[PDB]
Amino acid sequence: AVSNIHFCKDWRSKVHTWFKQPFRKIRRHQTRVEKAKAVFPATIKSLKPSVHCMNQRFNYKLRLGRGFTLKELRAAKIDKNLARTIGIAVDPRRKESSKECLNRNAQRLTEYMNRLVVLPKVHAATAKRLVLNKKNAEAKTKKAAEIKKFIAEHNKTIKELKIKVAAAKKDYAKELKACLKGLKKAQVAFAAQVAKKTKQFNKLPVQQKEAKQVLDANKVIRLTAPCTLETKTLTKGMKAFDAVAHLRKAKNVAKAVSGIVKGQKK
Amino acid sequence: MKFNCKVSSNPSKARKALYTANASQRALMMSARLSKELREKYNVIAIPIHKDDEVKIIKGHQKVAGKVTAVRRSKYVINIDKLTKTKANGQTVPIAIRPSNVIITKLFLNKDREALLAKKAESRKSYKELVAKRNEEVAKAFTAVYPALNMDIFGKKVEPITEKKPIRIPSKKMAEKLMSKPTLRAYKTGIKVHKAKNAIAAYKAALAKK
Amino acid sequence: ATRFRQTRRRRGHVSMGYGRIGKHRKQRGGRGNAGGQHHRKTWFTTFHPDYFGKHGMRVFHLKANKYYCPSINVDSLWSLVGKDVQAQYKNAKVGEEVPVIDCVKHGYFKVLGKGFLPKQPVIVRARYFSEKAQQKIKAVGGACELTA
RNA sequence: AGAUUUGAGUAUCGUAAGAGGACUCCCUUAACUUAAGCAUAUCAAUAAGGGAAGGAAGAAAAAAUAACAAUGAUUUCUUAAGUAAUGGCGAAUGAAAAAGAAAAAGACCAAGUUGAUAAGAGUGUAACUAAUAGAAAAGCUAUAUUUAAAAGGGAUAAUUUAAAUUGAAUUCAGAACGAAUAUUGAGCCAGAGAGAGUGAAAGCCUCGUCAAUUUAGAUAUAUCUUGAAAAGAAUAUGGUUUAGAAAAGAGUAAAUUUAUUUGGAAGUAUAAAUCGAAAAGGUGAUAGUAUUCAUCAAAGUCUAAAUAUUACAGGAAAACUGAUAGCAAAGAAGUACUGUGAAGGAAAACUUAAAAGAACUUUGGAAAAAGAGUGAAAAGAGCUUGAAAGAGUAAUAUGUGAACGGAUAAUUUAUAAGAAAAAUAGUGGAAUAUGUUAUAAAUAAAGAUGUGAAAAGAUUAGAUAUAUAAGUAGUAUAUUUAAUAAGAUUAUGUUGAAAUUUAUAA
RNA sequence: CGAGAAUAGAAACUCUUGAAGAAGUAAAUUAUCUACCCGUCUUGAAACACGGACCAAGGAGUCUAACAUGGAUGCGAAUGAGAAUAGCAGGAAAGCUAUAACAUGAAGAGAAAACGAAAAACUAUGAGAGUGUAGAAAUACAUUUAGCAAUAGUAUCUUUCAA
RNA sequence: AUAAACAUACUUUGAAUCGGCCAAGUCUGGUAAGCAGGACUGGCGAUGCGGGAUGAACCGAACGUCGAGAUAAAGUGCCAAA
RNA sequence: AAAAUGAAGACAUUUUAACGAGUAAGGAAACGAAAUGGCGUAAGGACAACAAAAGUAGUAAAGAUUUAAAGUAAUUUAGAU
RNA sequence: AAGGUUCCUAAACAACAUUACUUGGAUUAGGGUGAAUCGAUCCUAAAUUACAGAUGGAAAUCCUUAAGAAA
RNA sequence: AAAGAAUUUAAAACAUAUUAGAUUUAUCUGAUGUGUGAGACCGUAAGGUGAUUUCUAGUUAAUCCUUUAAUAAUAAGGCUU
RNA sequence: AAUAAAAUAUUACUUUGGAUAGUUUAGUUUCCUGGGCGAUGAAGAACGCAAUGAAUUGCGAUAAGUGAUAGGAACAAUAAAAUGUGAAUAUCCAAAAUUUGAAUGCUUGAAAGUAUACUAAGGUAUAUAUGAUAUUCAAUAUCCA
Repeated sequence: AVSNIHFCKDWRSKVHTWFKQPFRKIRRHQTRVEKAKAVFPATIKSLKPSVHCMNQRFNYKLRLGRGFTLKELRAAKIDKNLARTIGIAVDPRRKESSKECLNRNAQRLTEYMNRLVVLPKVHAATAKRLVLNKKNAEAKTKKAAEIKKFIAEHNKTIKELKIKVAAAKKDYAKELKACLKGLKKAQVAFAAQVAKKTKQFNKLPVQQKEAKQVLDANKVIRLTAPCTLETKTLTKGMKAFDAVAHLRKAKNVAKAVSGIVKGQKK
Repeated sequence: MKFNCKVSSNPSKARKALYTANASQRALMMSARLSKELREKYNVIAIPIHKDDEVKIIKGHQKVAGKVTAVRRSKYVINIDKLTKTKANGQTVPIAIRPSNVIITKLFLNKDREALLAKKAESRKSYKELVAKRNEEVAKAFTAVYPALNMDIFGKKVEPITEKKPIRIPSKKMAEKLMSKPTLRAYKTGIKVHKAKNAIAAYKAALAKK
Repeated sequence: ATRFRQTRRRRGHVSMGYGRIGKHRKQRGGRGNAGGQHHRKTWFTTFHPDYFGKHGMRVFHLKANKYYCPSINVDSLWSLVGKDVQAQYKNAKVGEEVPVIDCVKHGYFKVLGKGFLPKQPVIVRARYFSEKAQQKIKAVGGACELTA
């Protein structure tokens, strides 16, 4: 075998040896511990998006990105000026890539805000926010009395249909054709009725609780739910669908655009 | 084992610090033990030696008792007026003695040995009350698990377990086939030697009975 | 282990196993692949007969991710879900639930047709398919799906 | 004369220089070497020469990748990868996006706007200023939403750094030695059996070591006080009457040529000569024009963290060397010594436990010698041991132009093998052999197949409490309420191999 | 006279020397036979070929990186993941654990575009297993059956202008 | 016909080597050469032993350490066994 | 090389048969019937008086000089000083 | 000029001056160099080197009164 | 001529219309609006309709591969001789 | 034929030499923490200082050491003196710190020196480039009575 060894230069001055490796671990770990003691939600490794990888080789996988776009913050009802102060990464450089990316990272932020517990800026019980919460507490009781009447009268026609689907599927696992059709028909009707204004910003969850200290919010909010075995019903259409000619028609359509343009100028 | 990372367990570095130690650290090194009469009066084990003290040599050719006439810290030795040797032409020269071969039998306490002895005495007591608090805490845990026993069992004789329950394991047949020749030959010889010793013991017992 | 080298066995031999007539000198015909066309031409002709020359067109910047396409034959499709699932849906046919093999989710993009499939209906989802791959899947009573 | 511009002298308060340069940022067109010659190429951002820095430095917030179900400052590690590419396409040279981690942080000038404009600038200070990316000022306002009187002081606690203190258990007994730590016997401590010293080998003689204490120094670490908890202020989307009806980096980007460089190949980067933009434009690495598409918005600045280190200082370790070894240097070693100079550059460890380093007599000019004495022992300072080469003394043996070696015997010397004992015929059987029993021990099971329990959890459906919430069973946490699916782990039945081989006592 | 065979018969000893030194061995000398200077280049050196005055200590196939064959080892369509890195007890350059990016392999041909493997194979000789007879000690024949590895040759299929 | 089962067929990995020299019921150039160059085989190199007094190649014959015999080349007046 | 025996003896088993010259060069370790067998230098991890004081050592270590013994050899062992 | 205590004296002869030495430029210990007038110091010769200026990527080079609000 | 549901709620680019202001220059700056660009087929009645793909018959066009966002005519590079 | 003077060989003892063995206050490598110089004069060089010192060590005309704070009875080769009313010893402290050296008033060869100002002798300041402020000036350079 023809050898290709690049040792004709002074590799002896190019040799890097890793004798410091067992002490990088001790350095980084100790500093990582020191950060947690100083202010624990700083080593919290502030929350990050769920963004797809690039190229067709990786595009089916999800991974953490850097920062939520300004549109995802608005959808989740968080001010971008307050996001950086409560352990949220913000990346104005990120262009929104799709609606599904906008929806998925909007769910991530809403779930994070529910698990979030912001302590008062001033530890004293005479803090203005704590006082303000007492002042508007009676208004919340009136307001929350209306938030419950809604979403208890509007999402009731689908709840029975949704309940019936679970019961019918449970009975099948022990029909679904008409059970799922009814839910689908109601869903389109529901989607036709929403087509009206919601608050710009939500409230910061502020209270006084015993400090349970968690070193990262990214490992609590998982990127991807575990994958099960998907199963599907065989129909006559699935058998009929001939996939090869769809691939070859799609390829030949794109390769004939040269012939179309050439024949036009003639 | 030593768990302090500042101190070194290197013999060469230990000797170098001994040769190059200053006078302050040389005084605290040349210490001698108090005698029974002095130990009972002061409750102090050992103190650094001093001139005009009276000591008693316990190791060496001559176990004389004299007075400290010279505390030579550069040589790490002391001198006694009673241990001398005649230097041929007639004059006598003192014989150097290591301070760890003598015990003090009469102090020379002017004003600061008195303060040191009081400090040395209270340190002994303060540590004793701390060890007592630990031992009680250790004993309080032992009576919580074995309420019928007392801690004095650890200082008395121990009776071994004489039960000899054997275990069947399907590897004892392979034991002889899992040793190398050097350890197999030694193992077999130990069996042969042990058997012959038992044979002689059996023959002796038969003669003794008969 | 330097005690198992040949130097320990050649102690006492003058030449250390390198010859008296032809000594062990610094070089034996050049440094590296020197003389590829002059005196080691019989070596390159014998053992690397296409070493010198040019073939094919240059790709100034090759996008090696565009050629990535893991492949799986038809006979290996059922191993993605295991034999326990394979026997569980063994007696299925048109009308009821049939397992879906997500080739892409397992890292396989193209499905090729080689060997024989078990006689059970199955739904194969992948990015690319071969002519004989789809024929064998359809001849067994199954379907093919596209992705991406 | 006076108002400015420009340039000097002097005075005051400061600033630069030099050392070091291991790591960091750069300037410069080395050659030996490889190509079996050699001239491009390689050696090679390599040697030497030169400049500038800090505890790190450099870089850093897209005129960036990609063509995707797309990402998103910089830096460093893994992989891509000896791959694309470059090359007398020879020898050889050779990246980067993607992907996985360590760490994470973003802010400013210029230009534009506001102009009863603000001791120094009006040739302009100051204030506002960007991804819904035509901003910018004054006053009203609606909705969400953030919000204790900041900063600086004082105190305690916690986390750390250093110093000091403390820190167990035979001052045990016998024998013997110049000497006990060794040896014999009897004990004890141990969160301490790492190590050093001690006439000689020590867990218990000293110093330390394990567990600790105290005192000082910081943290942008929390609490309480100063400190009132108010007035207000702040973020974003609107409406309203005025004010205004913009800007976005020029000898720069790019172009022709030359030279170096690059994996970058009809030009990747830098520089020089010439030329030189914009009602913008750059990139999509095969030159050109056109039409679409995608993605950024150059020509000013700053920015912690992850990273490097064989200067030097302080420490800790070692399957490293043990005085021709390891640094050149284990002693007054970059010393002695050489050279006009740049520069070159060694050798040399050990008496004894303790100098107790002979001390007085005789001979000799003296050095010394012989006695004498010290010491366990001269080990006597040219001092632990003391080899070979070379000598001297003693003992033994041999002999005509070499000597040595080998086989075989003779002579001389040395080494060196032993205490039992015969035949026949009265007693006397003694280990052992045979087989008879008794005992002891060892030696047969790999599996297969049934029936339960079960922790931490998962899902689903309710309840309570808290927070936040008006659109396809709200969401999240804590405690329970039932139910289904599995469950690591785990308990116990059935099934299925003996009858031999040694030792012991008659 | 006499082979085979059946039947009966018979072998246990002497001398000398040796702790006053046997047998053997060693050293020195003598005597017969025998013996050119080692290392190296070379067709050929004891060579009038070169190095060697003598002695002591030092003294020369090693280390890092890529590939291949081969012998022992683990796992096996997977192997490795002591990739970085992240955790655990113990205080630790040691040890243990991380459903994981990737490396090599499971698919091959083409410069590239574009593609991407069965007639559930065939033939030949071949490893092994039985039954019977006999020699008669082992073993030697007759016959029934299976045909793995290996080699060679066939159809069939993927890619290439071309296998 | 004769021989051949520690037969036969090999596969993989690799060392050293390709300065040669001698003999002859052989040849070529040359007056000739212990010269130069070739065909076939055997040797020396890599090889000691017995004989030719001595010798790289000649003749006999190839070697673990020994004892006893029959031999080979060649010898039997003495050196020297006959 | 072939037969026989084979958990441990021991001398790397027992028997029979054939063989043994050699420069350059090769035969790494392990492999019970062992796919060559061994000696020596130094360091690291274990083992070394099996009954609770467990290799040797001031009743003389290492080293040096010699005398003898074992081994074909590399070398090892012991005595005396 | 170069050397550097070799100068003088005393004690002493282990080493060194190719024998020896009671001698010595050798060992040890002391002592010794006095300037208004002699020289250096002052001036300039061949020549040499600064601030500013000029040149250079750099180290640095050139200029010595020309280029300077300098001397 | 023969088979053919197509997967399921959070949205911005602006081609524009139509207005509120400013401007004269190669004119711009906000907001309102529909489509674009949208995809849950009608079934408890057997299932039809229907995008999209297949075969056959004429038509016009392109046709060795590449310059890696897509084409074109030039240019350049590949493959065989 | 004879000699063993010389020569040779073995062992014991002694000698020249320093191998071997035992040993280490020295090195080498890796890792952790820092990476803390200078016009307030650094690093380097020179000279001087101990009761008896030549080197070396420490130090600077206050000299092998001064004050202060800790520290508790020594040093020693030989004398002295001091010393629990405080000896050794330790130091990121205080005072002090000669001639030079970037070297910086001018000069410097191995050069001895020397000018001015302020407070005879002593001590300070005065190099080059440079920022801000103050003051004095120069040029019709632009206006201008």
